[PDB]
Amino acid sequence: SLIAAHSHITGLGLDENLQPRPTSEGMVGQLQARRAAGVILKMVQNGTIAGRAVLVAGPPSTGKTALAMGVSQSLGKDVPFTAIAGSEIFSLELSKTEALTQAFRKSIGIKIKEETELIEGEVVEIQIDRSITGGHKQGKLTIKTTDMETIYELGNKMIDGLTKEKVLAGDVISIDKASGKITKLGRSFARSRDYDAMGADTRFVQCPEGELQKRKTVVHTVSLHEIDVINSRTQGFLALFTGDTGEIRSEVRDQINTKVAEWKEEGKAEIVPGVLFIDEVHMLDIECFSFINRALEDEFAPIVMMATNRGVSKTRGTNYKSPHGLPLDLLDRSIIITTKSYNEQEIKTILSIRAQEEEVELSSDALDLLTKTGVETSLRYSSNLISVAQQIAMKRKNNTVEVEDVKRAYLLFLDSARSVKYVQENESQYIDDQGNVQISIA
Amino acid sequence: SLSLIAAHSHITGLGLDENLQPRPTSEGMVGQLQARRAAGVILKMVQNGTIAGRAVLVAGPPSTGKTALAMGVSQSLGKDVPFTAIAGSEIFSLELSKTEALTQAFRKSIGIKIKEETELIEGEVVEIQIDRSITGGHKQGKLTIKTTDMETIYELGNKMIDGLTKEKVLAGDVISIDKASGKITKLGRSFARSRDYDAMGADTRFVQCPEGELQKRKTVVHTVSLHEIDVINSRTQGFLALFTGDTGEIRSEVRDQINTKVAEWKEEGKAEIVPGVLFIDEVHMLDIECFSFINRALEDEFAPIVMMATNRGVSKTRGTNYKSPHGLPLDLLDRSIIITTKSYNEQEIKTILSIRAQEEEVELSSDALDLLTKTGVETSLRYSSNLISVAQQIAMKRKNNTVEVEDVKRAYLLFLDSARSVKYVQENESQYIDDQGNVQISIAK
Amino acid sequence: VTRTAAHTHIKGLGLDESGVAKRVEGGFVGQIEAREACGVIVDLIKAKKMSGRAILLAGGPSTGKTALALAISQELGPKVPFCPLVGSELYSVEVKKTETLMENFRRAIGLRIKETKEVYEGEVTELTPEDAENKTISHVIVGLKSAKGTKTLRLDPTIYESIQREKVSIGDVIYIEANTGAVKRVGRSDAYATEFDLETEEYVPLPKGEVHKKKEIVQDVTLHDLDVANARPQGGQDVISMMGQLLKPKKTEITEKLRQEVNKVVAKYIDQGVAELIPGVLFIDEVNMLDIEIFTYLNKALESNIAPVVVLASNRGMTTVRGTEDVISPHGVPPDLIDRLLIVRTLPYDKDEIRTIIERRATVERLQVESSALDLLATMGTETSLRYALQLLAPCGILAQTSNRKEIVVNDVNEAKLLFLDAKRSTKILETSANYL
Amino acid sequence: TRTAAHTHIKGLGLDESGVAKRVEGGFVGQIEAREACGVIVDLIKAKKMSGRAILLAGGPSTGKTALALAISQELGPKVPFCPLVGSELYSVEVKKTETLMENFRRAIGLRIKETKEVYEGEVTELTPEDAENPLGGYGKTISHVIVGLKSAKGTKTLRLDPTIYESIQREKVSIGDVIYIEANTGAVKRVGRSDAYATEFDLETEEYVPLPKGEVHKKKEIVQDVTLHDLDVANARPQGGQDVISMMGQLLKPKKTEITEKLRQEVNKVVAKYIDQGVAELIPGVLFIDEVNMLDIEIFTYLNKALESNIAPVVVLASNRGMTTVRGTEDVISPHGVPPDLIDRLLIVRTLPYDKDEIRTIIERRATVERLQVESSALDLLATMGTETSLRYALQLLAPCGILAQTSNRKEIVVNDVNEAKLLFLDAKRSTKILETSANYL
Amino acid sequence: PFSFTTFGKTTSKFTDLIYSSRNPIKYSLPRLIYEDLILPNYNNDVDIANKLKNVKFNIFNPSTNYELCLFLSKLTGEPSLNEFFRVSTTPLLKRVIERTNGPKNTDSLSFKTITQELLEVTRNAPSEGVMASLLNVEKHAYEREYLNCIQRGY
Ligand SMILES: Nc1ncnc2c1ncn2[C@@H]1O[C@H](COP(=O)(O)OP(=O)(O)O)[C@@H](O)[C@H]1O
Ligand SMILES: Nc1ncnc2c1ncn2[C@@H]1O[C@H](COP(=O)(O)OP(=O)(O)O)[C@@H](O)[C@H]1O
Ligand SMILES: Nc1ncnc2c1ncn2[C@@H]1O[C@H](COP(=O)(O)OP(=O)(O)O)[C@@H](O)[C@H]1O
Ligand SMILES: Nc1ncnc2c1ncn2[C@@H]1O[C@H](COP(=O)(O)OP(=O)(O)O)[C@@H](O)[C@H]1O
Repeated sequence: SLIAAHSHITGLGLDENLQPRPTSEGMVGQLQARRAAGVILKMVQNGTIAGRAVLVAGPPSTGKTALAMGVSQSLGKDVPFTAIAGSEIFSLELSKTEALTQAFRKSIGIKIKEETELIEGEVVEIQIDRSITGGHKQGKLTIKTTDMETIYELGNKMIDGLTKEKVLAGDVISIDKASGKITKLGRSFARSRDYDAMGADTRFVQCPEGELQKRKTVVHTVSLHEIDVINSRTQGFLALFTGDTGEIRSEVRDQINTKVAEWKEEGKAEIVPGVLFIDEVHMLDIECFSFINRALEDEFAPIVMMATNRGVSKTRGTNYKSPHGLPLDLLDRSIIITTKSYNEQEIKTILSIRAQEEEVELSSDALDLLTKTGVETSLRYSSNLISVAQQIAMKRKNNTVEVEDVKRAYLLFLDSARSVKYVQENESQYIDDQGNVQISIA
Repeated sequence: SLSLIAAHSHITGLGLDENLQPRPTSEGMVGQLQARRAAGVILKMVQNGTIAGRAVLVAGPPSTGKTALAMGVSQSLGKDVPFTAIAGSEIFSLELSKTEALTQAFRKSIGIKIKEETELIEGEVVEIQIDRSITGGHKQGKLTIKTTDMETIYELGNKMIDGLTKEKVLAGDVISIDKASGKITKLGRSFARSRDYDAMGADTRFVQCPEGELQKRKTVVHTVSLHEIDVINSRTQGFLALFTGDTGEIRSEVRDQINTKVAEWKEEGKAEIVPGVLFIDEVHMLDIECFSFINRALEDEFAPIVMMATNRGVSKTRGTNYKSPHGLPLDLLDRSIIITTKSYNEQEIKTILSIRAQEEEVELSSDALDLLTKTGVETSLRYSSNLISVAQQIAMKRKNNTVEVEDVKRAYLLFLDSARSVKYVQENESQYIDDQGNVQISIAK
Repeated sequence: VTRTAAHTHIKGLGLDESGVAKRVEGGFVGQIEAREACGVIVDLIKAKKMSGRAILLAGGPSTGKTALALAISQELGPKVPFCPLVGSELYSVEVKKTETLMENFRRAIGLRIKETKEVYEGEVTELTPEDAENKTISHVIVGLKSAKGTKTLRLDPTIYESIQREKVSIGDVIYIEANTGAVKRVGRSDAYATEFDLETEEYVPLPKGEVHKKKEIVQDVTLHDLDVANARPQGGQDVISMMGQLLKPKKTEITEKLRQEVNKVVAKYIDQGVAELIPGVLFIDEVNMLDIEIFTYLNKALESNIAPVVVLASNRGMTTVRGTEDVISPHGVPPDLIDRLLIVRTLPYDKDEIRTIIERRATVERLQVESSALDLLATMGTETSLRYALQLLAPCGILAQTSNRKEIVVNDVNEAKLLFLDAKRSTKILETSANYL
Repeated sequence: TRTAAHTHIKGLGLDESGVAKRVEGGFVGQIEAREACGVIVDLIKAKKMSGRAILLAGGPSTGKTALALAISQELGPKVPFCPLVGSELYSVEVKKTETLMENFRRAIGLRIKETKEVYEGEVTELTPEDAENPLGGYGKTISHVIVGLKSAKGTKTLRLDPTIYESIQREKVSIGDVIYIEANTGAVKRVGRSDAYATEFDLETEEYVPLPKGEVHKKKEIVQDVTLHDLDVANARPQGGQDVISMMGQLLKPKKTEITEKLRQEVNKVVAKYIDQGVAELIPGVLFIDEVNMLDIEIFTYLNKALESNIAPVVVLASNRGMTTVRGTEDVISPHGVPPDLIDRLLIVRTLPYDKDEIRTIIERRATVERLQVESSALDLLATMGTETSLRYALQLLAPCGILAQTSNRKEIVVNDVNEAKLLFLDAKRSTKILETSANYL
Repeated sequence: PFSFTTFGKTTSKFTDLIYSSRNPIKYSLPRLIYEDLILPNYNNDVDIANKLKNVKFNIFNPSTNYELCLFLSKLTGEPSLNEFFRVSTTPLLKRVIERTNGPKNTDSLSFKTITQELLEVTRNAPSEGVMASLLNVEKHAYEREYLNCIQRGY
């Protein structure tokens, strides 16, 4: 795949004692926030506690989103992690409470156990009786391994799956009875009578041995929102992909809650929880905060992770100001993890980790100047400059990246403060806030 | 024949010479010689069709003739060139975004030309002899097509049998068949076969039997705009959306494919691109989003010439809170060349009023023309032009053909202008409803 | 007996043939100048020549602007279309406001088509479908029968398919229109009523007239009737479905192309002499509620070749234009639009013409009022307002009725004045009290 | 030929492993911005990094969009380029976040290499050969069909499947047509009738195509270039349902639906799986957002979230404002109308204004592109015009100068004509001057 | 579900079963409304005005608007010029049912979009092909989630 800004985190970097190493699993520093995120991770992994809101806060360029994706990598497989931002809630066909409930029900999971039969053998013959218009389809199949030969009756769906991936006689196919899979593993006869129409060159396979039917048990994970859309209308599976799930009624929700409770009590299904991550939470409206306040207190509610980089500011939809942009009743239900800005050693280690991941070799002096530039203006600026210094170095036909390359990169590409100082000196050149400008030279 | 006399019906085009020099009064346009010369230059760069995406803005005070000059440009442009005259209020729609509304206007103002070659056989069917194939493939037919002049017998394939059975055609039904393309129509039932059947059908139509030669040859030129191709290629049955107006935000891949294959169609030469003029009347009534999209959307090769009209001075731009010249941002005035119109003296007012009198068949006396000229230079041109017709009706009610000074005086007395209405309401403010919703309805306190 | 609304008493402008205004005629009293102005306007509309004319009526509340619009409406007659309209109706949630304005513009232009209606009534005696293949019936010979005689018809395959749609057998009274082709089954005949003692067949008697009946009609349609006829997002407007379609069609923005094509077809039909064009009047009451965007589209659309005469009415003074912040203007009309307009002023009233109004509305609503009661009602109308007196005519008649009297006396007027309060007295009560009246 | 204030821009014109020339590729000046765009173009062509944003800062009429066009032309036609205004994201059918994300998917390109072994040609005979021992109760027991295909320089007789005859009668295939049968899927495609077999001389409506060239058995490799957004909009819509709601939606208006992330995730997974086989190649493409000061704060937060994502490409942003309020925020003053966190994410490339000789060379370059001949005295007058007025006013005056030269029957542009064009078309600044002078609403 | 129905219930060789479910809510309309406003009549004008608005003044009528029909037959590529008048005057779901059309003129402005090319490719195509498996992922999600054997919840 491609390389992204958070690709260096491969876990969270904590021990069994919930104690973070100075640098482990691609993460360096932030010891208290890492320990708190590990505590919340273990609290999710226990699973018996539900509907607890955790709010990550700190300055920008600190690692709140890095901590969230670290929790996501350490969360393990088959556990949902819905990572949305604050502005996906606002929609034209969904209400805010409905979009939030859809997010909540996406974030929680159901692990369903099923029983499945495995049939694999050579095909002796296929007889298919289709109607005159091709609507009704029925027929018989005669599959065979070396020990016994059995004849099965076919339905409509199996015959339709047989037409695609055209199955001649003497084709070793695998039948999954529950999932309805047809998997032609190969052809085993290699008949002399070969049709000039057909272009298949399927590989030669050994004849299967053993018993024909094999029972296996499989587990698959499906969220509550997927079953809600599935049971909402007839063609719910298409609305799962096209997103045309317009305001599912509450009766569907009550009946699926009772149904998944019944599936839990039978041992058929298991409910695992998840983490719902909101990024830039302050972008939400006050009614979203009230619905989050009254929807965290439900039985099926995930561990909501909340991120903001903002101090005391105006809460949207209201005329006042509140800490973190969140009202006090939501801050009552939320435990706050704080984060702290870095020193020069942590910024140097961050840039070294970034350069080691980005397949860029740097010298010591180039790393020192990158550390100084990162501690001067911002860490993200130097992390971006590694790329253009790499590209300048390969344009200069040298493998390493030198101090002159990063100096040319610093001269070529601007940061925030320098662009501010260039705008302020040349205020007549750019369009002002009052829409006044001078485009003429003289 | 449906069209009536409008306020701008006298204008038949720009009154230019062959050297782009305006006559003093030609084709209904009086004065505005610098403005008419600039509009003629714009007309010539349209007719050359080598420059794409120019923005020209027409600025002037009210009742000066920016709209008049624009529709004069339209009349001098002629037919088979697209011309789209919309107001700025038509952009704001509920199911279509504003940006897509401007894209629809831009692609409604540019089109391509397509030539046809038709070999039509229009005639009344006498008999349909079917030669039934035993296998059923390649069914043969013996059509007996017949106009008033001649009749002959044709050979038919299986698919034309299928076409004449998928729409029911019988003896005495007027049809036309093209030889080259195989198109089938059914014009209806011939008038000679109207008395056979006592009660007509629900769909049955009566058409005249054709005259002259059976097989006729004709070439047709078709001008399709790019927006019509955008509508057609979007949906399976998209020709209804050309007329209901439900298009629904045609995606960019469709327009990109249409642009690239119109380009290679021009390469192989079946079509020729005909540029046009988009006239955004009252462009000050637009959001800043519309202005930004107008700036960035004029740099494509398939962009028409945009003509905009404004009577606004240094006012605020809609969607912002700062005042700008002409009600337009400085980015739009950067990519603009301004045609500036100026007000008229008494002679130009007299000639325009005389033209509008000759247009509405009103015969004006000289003293009444002078009185209307004085009322025009005092209040406005359009008040006097509206006074002409009601003065005619007053004169006709007095059993007279021409208008005198007394009919114009009575028309001035009965109907009020803006200034007299302003003074008449500023004198009595108690009777009218204020800004604060206060009124005195009692006639005696 | 007929119901009486607010404007039932006014029948027309009451003008002479010479254009002068009689003082008391047509349900009007006073207001001679605005009546003569509207008479010149209706002569302009009857001239059938110009397009896009506009007139604004200016004056205070309860001065008779909507009375003048209704007088214009009756003076033009039922032949000329009229589309009275409130300025608030343009703001719609299905389609944009400018398209609703243009829809009303097309609604105020009408046609006249002369057509004949020939029909066949009676009982199916015979129904012989002749095949003449070339599985497909060439024609069907159907004989009808009524009390005045019988008549045989020759019918196409489509009328035969419509007959099989209606489940017509032998002995059913049908309906066949020759031009349209509508087949309607009235029911089984009366002579076939005793074949069974009980069955679902509705037995209608035989028609007493001739089988074949021909008469001519005139079809008053508008242009907008045509544009909504041939622009359906979901088609099938012809088929009679008592239960509606499964998808509700939404009002859509009808393009300029369909307007041009409808104009071309209408011009083709007029040039054949089939159809006659009758331009009408679009009346927009309370124009001061129009947004500035509607004012801009109105500025554009008053220059079309097919636009009707537009009548606007307003009562405001120096007022901010709706949608603006700092644009004061007379009557809420922006100054660019007011150049195209012809403003006719409407005056207030005094005591004597208020009295003639009140006795006219007493005469129309057929309550007998005493003379001193009329003087009290006129004085009270001059003091409170006119419409308070107009609305307290009828409770005075009610209180006279409950006292078994037909003539309203003064005591009924004071009783209605004590029971029912005007705006000023209720505002005086409103100001003194503190706990929300 | 048609000019639209561009197409003198023919690439950046960077010299190989070096700085750019002063006057090259239709570019004049802007040396440092051209070097920065060359480094950016090399970084895109290196095909490693994702989610990198570049902001162009400059005054009006300075060559930002010309620089983006030069980037697009240097990348090539196979690299996608999606130009976009900031006003196009505001949709009334769908939420703005979905519009931005589908533009992100539209900027990504995919090239797929595939092979096709096909048979096509004019048909000579179709004989449904009946089987020996022809069962009982059914007539016409086909054992195989023999289809004789002929083309240019080759003719082949074929022994097909018994089942393909149903497609033969389904598409109405008779003797005298040209068909199209593939080796693997086994489906006919009746292209039309051959020109030689135009037996119905008088009246026919069949399509007539020439007899196909080459052998009947041609196996070729075909490349297909498609965006990821086309894959998403093809997966989301019903793909041939043959049901009442699928044809109901196919005949109705294609309303834009909010595509869920799940479909995007399966599309990305299967795309990466076929990347692993080597049968496809993913090419990233530059996305251009014009006047990004016009975007709302919600769009910037989703832009942040999309930039931290995996598959999102390089996005080039442009802004002319210098110190303005971010739209949707009431009192957040930030450089270029971009919030400081997004400002920290991107790299800023500034573009200096021009000089008199640079304006003169630009004017004469567009004059040679417009194919007009101009006197050097009139060229110097246009250079002084571009200094005293704006540059685009001097650029848009050339075509009326050409028209006024053509009406005097001379190809040269001479100073009286450009004086006439100045008198005819006022400047923006002189229109503001007559605006302030006039007191009649002008 | 609760059957909100009134029907033929037994109060207690073959016994025939006939569908007789009805809504207990009964909307009563007088005969005057139906026979005067909906059905044709001699004093009614419904059939006359309906023909005049649907056939006589249709803009797709080839008898009076042949130029527009030929224009749209150039654009769409219909082989028959009465297709536009037939399409504009049919109920939409009846238009859905009667839609099966394969001949089209090749000299037309109707186009085959990249998505339509890909749809024609995946009309019928097996597994192990790149161009079909990149576009059949809904069926892959249906097959891999064991979703044909999930029990009904609601
Ligand atoms: N402890 C850490 N480990 C790894 N990366 C980090 C750490 N702290 C910060 N970063 C990097 O700093 C950048 C800013 O972190 P992020 O949380 O994404 O934004 P912000 O801190 O502004 O909310 C990220 O790109 C991240 O890779
Ligand atoms: N050049 C002209 N020649 C003839 N009549 C004109 C001219 N300019 C304006 N008019 C008259 O002005 C009236 C409308 O002018 P208009 O175009 O609305 O002015 P503006 O462009 O200021 O809005 C028309 O009745 C028309 O007769
Ligand atoms: N000149 C008049 N003669 C008779 N009745 C009048 C006259 N003017 C107004 N009226 C009556 O006054 C009533 C209200 O007038 P209306 O038109 O509603 O006032 P406005 O002009 O404020 O709308 C109408 O029912 C009308 O009958
Ligand atoms: N360096 C340059 N060389 C040649 N032409 C240029 C240069 N910079 C700008 N132009 C031309 O100036 C005109 C306007 O520039 P434009 O790119 O629209 O400015 P902006 O970057 O503000 O959008 C364009 O036609 C462009 O070709």
